[PDB]
Amino acid sequence: SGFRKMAFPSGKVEGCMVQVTCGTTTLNGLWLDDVVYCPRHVICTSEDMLNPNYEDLLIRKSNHNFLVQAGNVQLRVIGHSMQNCVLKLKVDTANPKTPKYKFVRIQPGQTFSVLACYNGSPSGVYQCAMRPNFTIKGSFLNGACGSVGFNIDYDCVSFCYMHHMELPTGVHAGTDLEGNFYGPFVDRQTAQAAGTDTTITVNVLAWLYAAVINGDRWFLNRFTTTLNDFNLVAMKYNYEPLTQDHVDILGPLSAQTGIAVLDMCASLKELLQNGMNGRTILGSALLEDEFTPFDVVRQCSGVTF
Amino acid sequence: SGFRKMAFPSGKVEGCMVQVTCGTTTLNGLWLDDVVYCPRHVICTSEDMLNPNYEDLLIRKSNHNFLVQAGNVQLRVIGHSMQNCVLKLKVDTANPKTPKYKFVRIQPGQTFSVLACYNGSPSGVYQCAMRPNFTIKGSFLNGACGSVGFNIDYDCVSFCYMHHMELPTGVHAGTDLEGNFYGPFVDRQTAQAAGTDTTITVNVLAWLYAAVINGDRWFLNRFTTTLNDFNLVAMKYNYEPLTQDHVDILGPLSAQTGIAVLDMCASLKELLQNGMNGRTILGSALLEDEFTPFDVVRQCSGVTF
Ligand SMILES: *C(=N)[C@H](C[C@@H]1CCNC1=O)NC(=O)[C@@H]1[C@@H]2[C@H](CN1C(=O)[C@@H](NC(=O)C(F)(F)F)C(C)(C)C)C2(C)C
Ligand SMILES: *C(=N)[C@H](C[C@@H]1CCNC1=O)NC(=O)[C@@H]1[C@@H]2[C@H](CN1C(=O)[C@@H](NC(=O)C(F)(F)F)C(C)(C)C)C2(C)C
Ligand SMILES: [Cl-]
Repeated sequence: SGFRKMAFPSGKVEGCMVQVTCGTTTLNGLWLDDVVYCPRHVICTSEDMLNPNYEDLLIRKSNHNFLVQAGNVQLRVIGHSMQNCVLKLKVDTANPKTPKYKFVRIQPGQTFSVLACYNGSPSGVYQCAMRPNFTIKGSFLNGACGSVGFNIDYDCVSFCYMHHMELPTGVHAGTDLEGNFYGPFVDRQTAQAAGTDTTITVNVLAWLYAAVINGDRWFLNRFTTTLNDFNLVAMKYNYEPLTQDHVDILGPLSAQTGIAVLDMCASLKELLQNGMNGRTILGSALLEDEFTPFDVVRQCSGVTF
Repeated sequence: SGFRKMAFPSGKVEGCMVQVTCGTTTLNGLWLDDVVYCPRHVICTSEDMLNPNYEDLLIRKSNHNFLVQAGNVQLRVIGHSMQNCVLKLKVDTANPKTPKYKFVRIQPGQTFSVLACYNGSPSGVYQCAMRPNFTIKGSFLNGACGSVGFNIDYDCVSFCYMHHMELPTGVHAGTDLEGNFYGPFVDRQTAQAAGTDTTITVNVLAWLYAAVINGDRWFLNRFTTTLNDFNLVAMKYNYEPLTQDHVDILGPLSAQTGIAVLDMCASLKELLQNGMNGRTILGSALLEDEFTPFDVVRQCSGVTF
């Protein structure tokens, strides 16, 4: 029993982290086979980053201008291209610790682990949701850029995030590993704000199922609702619409606990209308939306890698 | 910016995890050099665990009775002893992935990362506090026993916890790596409950400093208090006494923010007496006590391993 915010084990990703230095800018890179992927703004100075021309700054760099270090071993760059907002540095050495991997673009609502790195050295690991406004609620200092987010499925690491920047209110924005931003953000230092966020309804339901499984049951009411009736009340409290795909994805938790998704919807509608009256669920005084149905099943049925 | 529950990177510990099978019982072991450490109740059946005689059950085991697997490689046991509640199995192979390590017994109030493992395979990593009642608030299913808790200091893994059991209310109990229980718990299936818990005052203060650093400042009042006056109000809300050692440990955060520890004490006393009036701190509607002063500095100043 017990329910925790739980990251994937980071060992497979730790063996891929390197330091990339260009001019005086240092940040993190991801070394897979004979390629190092990092944020393209490594080729900028302070001045540059207000409104940089990246294609221009890159024309003017040799292979030798990029210093890539894995521990106190220097990798020799033998090639450099740009793909959207990501730099690819071909190196003379294939990373012998390359795991089985894929590059994935996740949807809003999906969780992943961040390995927070400084100078190519891992600082910590924590779990994050891609918010509907295409931000994450991370913990990143100066030098954290090139830190990656990932999922693990048995042996395969799916990389879905690379860290680029911090927005007002200390939320974070970044790219897939093909260098395309999540959301409408750009890699320059200008006025950018997140759209207002919404609550990921399917994740709150997944969390309510985790509470039931762990014996926290006080909020269960004796009522049902229609999907339509639920989605009208959800809308007022800035909750995402719940789709039929969402209902089908909650099937396993529903079948495990014997509570129909629309019965849990009735329970959530009451918590939204009446609040929690100073009571907690799984130790929390707020409804939690950063656990997916898959994360609840993992943790509550003990899936390993 | 941002403040997250953040685990240590688990790679160094992942390379030490093995599966231990004795009879039909399987659980996790920690393989360091040529020794595998696991919970001694691996030598029990269901029946045994109500009131087992461990010295007796062990007399009757050969080296060959212990099946130790690291992936799909079997390690040959060549020696077996018991140290308190932990089994030591000498094996024929030194673990080539053994990190620099120490065995440490932590004090109540201290945090660590748990690597939750099933069948010798890592499931997830999360951060935990040793509670004043000598429990942790973990997430452990059947087969999680032998899962370890650790801290990392640059290159050195300090192992401080091995998981043994779950107590009523789904809190967890275990040993140091010398096999001595934290708290008054025993490794048998009987009536055992945790003492009532208390709030780790020094950790709540560390967290309030993290809030200030992240720009969450609404709860700062214009008042000071005496240590004596603070500890009287703390006592009513089931908060630990704050000692002078606690004040000295908070010095760095105090000097960084320019708020005297006794000024933050005045701010916490007001939150305890008046509550939060429906406001949040670092996203939380409850005061958090599972970040140490060291954890706050790590995260807010970017320490790596
Ligand atoms: C890479 N190491 C940093 C990581 C940042 C620094 C503070 N915390 C983080 O997560 N990335 C940057 O410094 C990027 C970089 C230029 C500006 N920048 C920002 O994150 C800035 N943000 C913005 O300009 C805004 F508002 F658009 F989000 C900053 C003001 C420094 C927080 C580039 C190329 C985007
Ligand atoms: C080892 N894999 C398990 C881990 C447990 C199982 C459920 N979640 C966990 O964290 N350890 C045990 O099964 C230990 C084991 C016998 C009983 N046990 C317990 O944790 C039991 N607890 C207690 O008897 C009590 F109340 F004292 F805590 C159980 C009722 C199964 C939860 C031994 C040797 C202690
Ligand atoms: Cl909360």
